[PDB]
Amino acid sequence: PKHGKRYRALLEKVDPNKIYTIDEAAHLVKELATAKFDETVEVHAKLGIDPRRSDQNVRGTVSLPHGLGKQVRVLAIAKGEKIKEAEEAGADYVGGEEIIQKILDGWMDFDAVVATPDVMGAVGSKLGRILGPRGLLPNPKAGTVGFNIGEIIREIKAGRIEFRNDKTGAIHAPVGKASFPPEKLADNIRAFIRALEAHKPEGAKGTFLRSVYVTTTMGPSVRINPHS
Amino acid sequence: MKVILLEPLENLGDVGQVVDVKPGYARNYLLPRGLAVLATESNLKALEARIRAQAKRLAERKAEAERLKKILENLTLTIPVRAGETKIYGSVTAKDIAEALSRQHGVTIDPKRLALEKPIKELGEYVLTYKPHPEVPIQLKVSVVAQE
Amino acid sequence: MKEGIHPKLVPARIICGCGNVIETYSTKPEIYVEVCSKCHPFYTGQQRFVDTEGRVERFQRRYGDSYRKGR
RNA sequence: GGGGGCCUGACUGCGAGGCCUGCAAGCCGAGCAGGGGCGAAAGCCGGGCCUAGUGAACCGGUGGUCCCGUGUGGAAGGGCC
RNA sequence: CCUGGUGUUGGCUCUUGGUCGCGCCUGCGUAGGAUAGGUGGGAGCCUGUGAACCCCCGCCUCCGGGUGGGGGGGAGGCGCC
RNA sequence: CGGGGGGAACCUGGGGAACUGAAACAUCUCAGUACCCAGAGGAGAGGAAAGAGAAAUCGACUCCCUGAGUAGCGGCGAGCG
RNA sequence: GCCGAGGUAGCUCAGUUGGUAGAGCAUGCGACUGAAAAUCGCAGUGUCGGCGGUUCGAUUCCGCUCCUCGGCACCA
Repeated sequence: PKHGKRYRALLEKVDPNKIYTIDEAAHLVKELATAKFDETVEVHAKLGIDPRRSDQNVRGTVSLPHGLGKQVRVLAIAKGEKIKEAEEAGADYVGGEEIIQKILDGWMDFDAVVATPDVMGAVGSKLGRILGPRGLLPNPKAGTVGFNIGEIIREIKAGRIEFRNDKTGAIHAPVGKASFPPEKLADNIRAFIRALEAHKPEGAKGTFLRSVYVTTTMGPSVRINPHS
Repeated sequence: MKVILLEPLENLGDVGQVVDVKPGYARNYLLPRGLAVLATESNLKALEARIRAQAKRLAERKAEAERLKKILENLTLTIPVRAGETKIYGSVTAKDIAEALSRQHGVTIDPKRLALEKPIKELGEYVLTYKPHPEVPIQLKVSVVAQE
Repeated sequence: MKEGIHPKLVPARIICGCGNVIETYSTKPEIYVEVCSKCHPFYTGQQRFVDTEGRVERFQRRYGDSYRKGR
């Protein structure tokens, strides 16, 4: 009973028997793993739903009210001052129907698409074709369409994350920084607690937030109790 | 079904138990017999009757044991042997101890429980280990010498 | 009288019905049973001292005969 | 009656008063108020060109209500739409 | 009358199925060094093999190969790129 | 030492019915009625509250009037009450 | 109305990553068939009952919908 991971020391730190609580989690994670740089600790969990009927395929976003400037690239598709507002705020990819055109040709360097209502027809119908069957098309009920382009990418770089559940039923997201202030990490674990509880479709019946854990990139695995 | 055991331990393993033998099962199957009874403040009492009983009996054993333990570990036991400056002609049998101490000095102890691999005939004396009760072993100064 | 109980009396009566529900799930029941019935217990024994029996009925039975098990 | 533009009154609360009528039926309705909709507007629109496309009462369901609850705060249940 | 459950209707043992908990192994359409099961976090990882060179063995099949151990030892390999 | 066998109507408990009504007739009504029975009497019946009741209130049982034919029971039908 | 069930080419059966489809039998052409059937070779040959949908992609995965068959409680 021994495995292949010098992780051995750190795992020794671990000890799966008590799914404990948030702040504890911030601290133990923080101590747990600063490999070659500082851990990109994160949170992962699963929900008692069932995507075979998208009536619960959840996603949205809780703005971890803490600094950033990375993750899931985004294209701000609009016109003039919206391009201003958006790129400004903090947009990886920025433009209008010419950037969309680039997409038609062969460019979707943007995982997510945030288009304002001044190019929504062009985005959704030009790129309806291109971005529809994947999920990279701005949708007026999918955190992807809004005149608030600057506010939007603003968040994208000041402190963004967002949600989305993968196949079988789980969600993946960053709820704090490794070495980051523990209490803080708690603040974010919660940010997620809330936003999630929110997104949580009404097609539930029992244990919804089934397993909620603070775990790290390449590091430890600690189940947690985001109730307290 | 508070089944009280007379001769049971899930076999004739007697008193010392009470288990559940489901309805009739228990009834006429496991206790009609001559192997047990059932609850009753009466039977429970029974358990108390001899639990107490034995608690006092054993307690006692302990006690009388103690009186002898003390008297004997206290006193010395000298015996009139006959012979040369080593082993007497026909040994010191710890039973020799037994009756000699018994009625020439006062208290008796059965031969058996003592500490005598081979009778000892060296003479002189040794204080040895003879356990009058198995948690309480009585040691004592046994001297025999040629009154030749 | 040849089968009340012995460890008291359980020997009789009753009129019994029947229909077909749907009450608090859909509509009214359905009733058409002006019927009549029996309804009873059972018998057994043990020994005073080589020689005995019992007779008796069911429950009141069982713990009862136990009572005489006390004596 | 043939075509085209916009639009839903194929409205609620209501209807004075008349048609046949023993019953309950069924039938016609100016105008009043909120509220729209067609016209610029004199106004017309509470279904269709009309007479047949039909069923009391019960029991029970469902979308409101937020009236009653058997002590009382509830609730099952319950009354009305 | 036949007919599950259940009550008196107790013992010993052979046994096979579902379900939840934990553990293991598992995913080969084509491009893909290559049998990519998902979706995360993510350029770093490791030295009880001093090495991916070779050795057998245990295991799962759709050629290869994936995986888990024992051994042979003299700073390399692999992930990133 | 007692019972038993009686006794017109009366009483308690056991068991327990069609007509007829519902202008049919099956829940229902006639009814817990007629009838078979056991049993106490001179009367049996019931008889100090796990009662009634919502005001911090009554207080065994029985019977007469009243309480309502209301509260209500129900092919919410005949009716019952 | 409930649940188990059948529905694709002329006849009738097939797949749980779905992600690539028919097959046995008739129909067309060609050898063996000196006749024939039978045989073999080939071809032709299709929405997997309807629609969207989870779905890069699933017709077998998600929900509702036709006509159907088997067994249950509906109108009192």
